[PDB]
Amino acid sequence: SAIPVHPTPASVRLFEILQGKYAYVQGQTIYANLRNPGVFSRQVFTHLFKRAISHCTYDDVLHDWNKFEACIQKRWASRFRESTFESWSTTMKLTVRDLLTTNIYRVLHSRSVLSYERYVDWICATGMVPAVKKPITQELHSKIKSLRDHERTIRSIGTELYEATKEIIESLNSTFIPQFTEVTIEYLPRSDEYVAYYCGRRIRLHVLFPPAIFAGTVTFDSPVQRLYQNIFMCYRTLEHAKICQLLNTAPLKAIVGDILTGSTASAIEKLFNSPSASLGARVSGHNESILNSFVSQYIPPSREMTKDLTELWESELFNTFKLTPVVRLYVRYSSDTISILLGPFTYLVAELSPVELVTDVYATLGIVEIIDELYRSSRLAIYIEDLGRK
Amino acid sequence: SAIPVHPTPASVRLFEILQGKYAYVQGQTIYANLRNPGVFSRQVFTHLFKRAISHCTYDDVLHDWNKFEACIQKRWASRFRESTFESWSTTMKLTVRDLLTTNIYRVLHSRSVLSYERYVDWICATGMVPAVKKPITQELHSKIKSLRDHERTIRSIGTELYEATKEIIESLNSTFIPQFTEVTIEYLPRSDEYVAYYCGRRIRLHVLFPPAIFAGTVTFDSPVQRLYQNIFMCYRTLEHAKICQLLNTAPLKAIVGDILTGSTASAIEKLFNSPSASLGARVSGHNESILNSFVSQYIPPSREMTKDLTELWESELFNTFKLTPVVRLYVRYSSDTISILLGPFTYLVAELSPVELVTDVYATLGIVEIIDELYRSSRLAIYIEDLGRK
Amino acid sequence: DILTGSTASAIEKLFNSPSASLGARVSGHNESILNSFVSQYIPP
Repeated sequence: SAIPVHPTPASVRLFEILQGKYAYVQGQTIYANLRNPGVFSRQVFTHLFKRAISHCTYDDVLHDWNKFEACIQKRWASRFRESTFESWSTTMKLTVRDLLTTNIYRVLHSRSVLSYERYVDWICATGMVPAVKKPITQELHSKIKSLRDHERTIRSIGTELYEATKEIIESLNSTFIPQFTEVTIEYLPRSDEYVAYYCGRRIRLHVLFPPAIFAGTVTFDSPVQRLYQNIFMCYRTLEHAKICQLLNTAPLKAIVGDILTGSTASAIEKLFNSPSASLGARVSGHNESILNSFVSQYIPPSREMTKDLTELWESELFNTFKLTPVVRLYVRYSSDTISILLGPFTYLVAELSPVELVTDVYATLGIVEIIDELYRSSRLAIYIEDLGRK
Repeated sequence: SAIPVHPTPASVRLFEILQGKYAYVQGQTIYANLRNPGVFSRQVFTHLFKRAISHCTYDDVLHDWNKFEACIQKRWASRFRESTFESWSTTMKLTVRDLLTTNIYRVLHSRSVLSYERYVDWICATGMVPAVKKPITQELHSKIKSLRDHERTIRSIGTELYEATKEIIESLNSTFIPQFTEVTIEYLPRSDEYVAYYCGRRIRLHVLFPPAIFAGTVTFDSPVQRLYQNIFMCYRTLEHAKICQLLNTAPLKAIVGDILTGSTASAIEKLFNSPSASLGARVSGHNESILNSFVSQYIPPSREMTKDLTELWESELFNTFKLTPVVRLYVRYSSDTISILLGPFTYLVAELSPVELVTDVYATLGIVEIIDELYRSSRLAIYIEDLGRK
Repeated sequence: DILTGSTASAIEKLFNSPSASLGARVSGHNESILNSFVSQYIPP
């Protein structure tokens, strides 16, 4: 009256292939390229930054420029203004850049419970994602006070940033994805749905590509499910090649009825006497007689299979996710893989309603130009140019 | 008096070939490139956006520019206007861009019942499409209220967007395409038509390429139906190659009448004694005698077949759908595949009467320039230029 | 069970099947063979 899905041997083997146990080949090492936390943290960095600079207005900047110019002029005529302005501008830019990033980094690289890497291992090789709601403890609640630790245009930004970082913490520390064991998924024929059990308790479960069930089996809609059949035809011949090599090693055959770095004169006297120096085969049912016999060596070709799997992996992962190589030197996210892999994670699993998705160009640049670009098209930037041209 | 079509073994095998069970080759991994949801969601994004900006008029923009310029001038002579205008313009552009996309994305990436991917699996390998009408529940009806949660030119856009997103939701959540099982298709000779049964009930069924029936069989008009004959001639020789390799493995033959990572000195002593070290063949009807005998090894060529299927797949899918590669690096939709695969889905299956089809250029660009282009040729854009040149 | 198998039972199964030899008989119950040959030809 209920058929099991996840704790099945086929599924666990499908999971172990991802760790690398059966036939690891030079093509599979692209999987660890869309698995880095990476891009995710490049998205958060953009929401906190933006928000902050969105607070300044046309009043405080005007008043502060008034005060600063007044002070410098009080210190000690068509060139004076143009000479003093280009210092104030750069000073403001660098003070903002020094204020924000050192606080953002601590929030990024600290400990968290929600792990992006345990999300991809569920999409590939299964198709569906379990989740668990967790209560926010006070041991992280006390960290908010530690997080709490003349120009007004800086005085506001601090508070808005303090408030923006408030919600993201309580959101990042409230969902837990049990990695591989102790989670059970099951199918119910009557009123057909899918259920999930975590240490004897019903929890959430999101389905993205329903596995077809033809009353005998289960088959997922997963990039690994398709390659499951070639990988084993390769791993079962790597194991036969070796059986063929360990039999064509005796120097002479018949039909009957301390070494790597050694002394090279004792090694030989040792090997010439071992029982690994001949081979004796007997074929007789105690009454039969042999009528002919032959000999030859055959060694299956095991070095071309592993040259095919490389292209197979590279193509099956370049198509299904739309990764674009640059020239091969560097492989990176493209505006399509962003959507497919971060839609159902930002808006569906995590309750990160205000966060957008990251632009395709902000996903492969360095930070030095990301800071510049974000500072360029922000409301603070366009007021200073208005101030410059009187 | 009625001949069955779908639950037939031939058909189910034709369906399983698409999942990858018989001979998966490097060419087949183009099929998963026209199967992504992808382009479909790039179409919706264009109808909601456009509609919204279509609402503004020549009145509100004029009055709001009046108010804004009045305020800024009240703050504190041929350069003043030209200096203040280029700030208002960009401010309006970015506020619109920040308003619309964050609401569109939530509607796009949320849950829905109508699945584009279960449409292609019906076109290819069968030719016809079943469908089921579903009632719109109230659990999504309550989500419309959650969806409900100074310049007038923003105040209108919000309402028109709220109304545009209204109909698309109730349209997207009202059609269900049963994937593979529990749907039965049948042919009636008298008054010849095609009928569909879903858990004991007649439903819709759309035919796009009628299968020819020559009174013995059924044959669909499907790209997989043609390749059905080569795929099996290949998969039935991959299985014979292996039978030939597992017989040419004994080191010596006659005619009668813990290993991969081991100790390399115990492995040998184990293998030299196993019954896998010889081969004994007997050919005698208890009274016959052998008159001659020979020996040789033949291993069928199984590495060139799978080099032919690759080109066969690539061509059979490049021609039948008109996909254009860019240089191979990237494969993408072309103005012809758009028509052939999204006509009968937007206007025939789904009742999406107002939606157009997507332009061939808006289907391979990123979002950063799509937003720009859509904002360029819209009625709002052409009023601001009119305002600029007095 | 052959393509993805145990490679130690597959062999013990194949070595005993009747697909391991070939026996040809050419005699009209009274004829005798005078010579014989062997070769493989695979059409292009």
